[PDB]
Amino acid sequence: SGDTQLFNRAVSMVEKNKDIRSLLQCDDGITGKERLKAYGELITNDKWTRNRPIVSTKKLDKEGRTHHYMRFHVESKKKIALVHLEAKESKQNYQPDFINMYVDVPGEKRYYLIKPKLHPVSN
Repeated sequence: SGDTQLFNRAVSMVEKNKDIRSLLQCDDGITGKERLKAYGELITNDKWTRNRPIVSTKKLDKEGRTHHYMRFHVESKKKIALVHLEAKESKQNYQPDFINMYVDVPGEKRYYLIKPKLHPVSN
C-alpha cells in the first residue's frame, strides 16, 4: 500500500488546494465543486497516449537514504496538471515526509505545494 497511500495523500492535497483548482479552471460553483479525475503519468509512443499505473521510483541520496519520486496527473474538464512528488521515509512518523511537491499546468507558473528545505538562494 506504499504507493497507493502516497498517491492518495498527494492527490488529496492537490484537489483541495484552492490555487490549484483555479489553475485547472475548475467548474466550481454554488451547485458544487467539479469532480476532478486523476491517473498515473501519461506516456505516448507518438501514436496514442495512455496513463501508466501509479507507482514511485526509488533513488539513493548521498547519505544512503532512499527517496521516492512519483508523478501523476489531475484533470479537469479544461486542463491537465502534472504533479511531481518526492518523499522519503520518516524516522519519526509512520507516513513518509514529503520533500518536494509541485504542479505543472500548461501556461501557468509551476506551483509548489511543498517547497524543499534546500531552496534556491533567490527564495
